[PDB]
Amino acid sequence: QVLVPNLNPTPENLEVVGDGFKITSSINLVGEEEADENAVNALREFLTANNIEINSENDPNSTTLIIGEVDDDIPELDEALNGTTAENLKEEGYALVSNDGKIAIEGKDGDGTFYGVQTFKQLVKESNIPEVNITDYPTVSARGIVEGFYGTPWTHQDRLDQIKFYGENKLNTYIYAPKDDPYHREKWREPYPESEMQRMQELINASAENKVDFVFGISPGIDIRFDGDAGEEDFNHLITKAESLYDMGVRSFAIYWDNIQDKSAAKHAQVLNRFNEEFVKAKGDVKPLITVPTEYDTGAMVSNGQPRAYTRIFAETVDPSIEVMWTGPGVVTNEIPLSDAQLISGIYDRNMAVWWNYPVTDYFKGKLALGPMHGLDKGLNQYVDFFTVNPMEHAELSKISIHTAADYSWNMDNYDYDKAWNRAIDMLYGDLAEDMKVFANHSTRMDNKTWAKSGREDAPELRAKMDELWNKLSSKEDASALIEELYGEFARMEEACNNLKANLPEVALEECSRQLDELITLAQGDKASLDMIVAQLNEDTEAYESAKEIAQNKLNTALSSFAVISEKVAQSFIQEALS
Amino acid sequence: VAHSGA
Ligand SMILES: *[C@@H]1O[C@H](CO)[C@@H](O)[C@H](O)[C@H]1NC(C)=O
Repeated sequence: QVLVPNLNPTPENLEVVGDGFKITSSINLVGEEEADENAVNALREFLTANNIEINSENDPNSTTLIIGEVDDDIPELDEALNGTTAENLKEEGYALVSNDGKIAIEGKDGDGTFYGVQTFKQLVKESNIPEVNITDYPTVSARGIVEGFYGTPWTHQDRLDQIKFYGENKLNTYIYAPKDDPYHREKWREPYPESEMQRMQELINASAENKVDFVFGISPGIDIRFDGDAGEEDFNHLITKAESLYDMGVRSFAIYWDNIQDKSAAKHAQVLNRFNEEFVKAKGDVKPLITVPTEYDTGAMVSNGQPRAYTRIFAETVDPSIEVMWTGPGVVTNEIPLSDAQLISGIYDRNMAVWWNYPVTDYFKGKLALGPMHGLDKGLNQYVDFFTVNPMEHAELSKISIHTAADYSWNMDNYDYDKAWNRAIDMLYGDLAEDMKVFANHSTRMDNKTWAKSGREDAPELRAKMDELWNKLSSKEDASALIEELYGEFARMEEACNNLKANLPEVALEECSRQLDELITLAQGDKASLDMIVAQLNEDTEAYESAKEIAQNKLNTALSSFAVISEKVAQSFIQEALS
Repeated sequence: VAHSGA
């Protein structure tokens, strides 16, 4: 009897209909001449990797896999689905059935067939597969990542790895817009050199391979001219640039106005509409144009319930078919409650797109953002149909947060941030998952102390125990059971971090090594802090002064190190104990 | 230059 393994995203409808079976060492593959070319390739790679040959001639003693779209006429597929259908599902949806030695995948479309294979890939462990009936489809139609942060852009290998990762987690969107790419912004008029164009072609190809919509962004708002011959020429620079990417296979475009001095709302929107008509519509196979206005968070967009000048004019002018993005109530913010999306969706008379600034850390680079999607309302799909996160300049560790973004945007109403966070680490880290949880748990909250605040609080259960300890002490209750419990946690933090330093692969380790060192330091300082509490209780001056110096030494190291972690928990505990 | 906002 075989269990349903960790899946991501959570499929909408899944039932276990049997004990499971082992897939034979050779399979009958059926329907692959007509089935989506990218789905079949994904399936082929997986089979090759897990040592499963494909039969050349049908063999009834071996597992049979049937794959295809609704719109392929393949009856042997409908037979194996057994009354289950993908016909009535939304675009990108699929049906999957494994029972009695047969696996059937039917996509609503090709995107759907590819995603069906991704779920198949997740269900198989050591050749064993549960027997299940699945119908599955996304809540949000556009799901993915906007590479739009400041600082060192992702590398070519970073992006290729990310794209394979998106496909595997059913994220279908990747927006290329790095602030510090000179040709994206600072020098938006200039053509990419030939070798950079070759790297582009590679990313486009890989995107198509993984069903990801590569969105080419451009940010001309610094110095674009709007009127007369200059406006013509500048407009034609957008066309030329977008054309050269179209000609390599790009079918999505974004034009961004964020973080600029010029606030000509009407002219911004006019550029959009013109590009929408002379480019997006003319081409006819190009997806809806994406944008961000110069006012892009509720605070900057709205004043006493009514839109500000720029926003009101921009909403009035911008074409209805154009996707408009906003960051929520602030630039980096705790929540997007339903009522915020309702307000903004109302001003724009449309479904909105989110540019969610988590896990991005360009505003506070000492900390890793390693928590789940948090504070985003689970009914958000009522006003939002396009969801993307802005990641860190650290591609590898961004995967933890993105994993949870895949789940939240695919199956929104079922989303449980703690379960999704745990699953992300479990799926990504393997043997090291438990220890990574211990570390990452202290690194989920982003707070620059002023305008930027978001994410699940740092290790809340520990903070609760710490708070509880100060209560037991100031009301002189017997604290000794909690003190042993707490020595264990501090020991554990140190044990786990030492294990990660020793065993994490380079690709993860070179992103978090300074923060590991930081949490070990703080754990050691928490330990001395308890020694301080215990020695004060035991009226032992020798032990108290010795522990105190050690506690201050650890805090001094953390205060002056670039790495920042557990500010309000592991760090604060030491500060609290020195009073 | 290095990040958004203030
Ligand atoms: C402003 O905020 C984030 C965080 O600094 C930054 O990465 C991004 O490029 C800016 N734009 C938007 C639309 O949030």
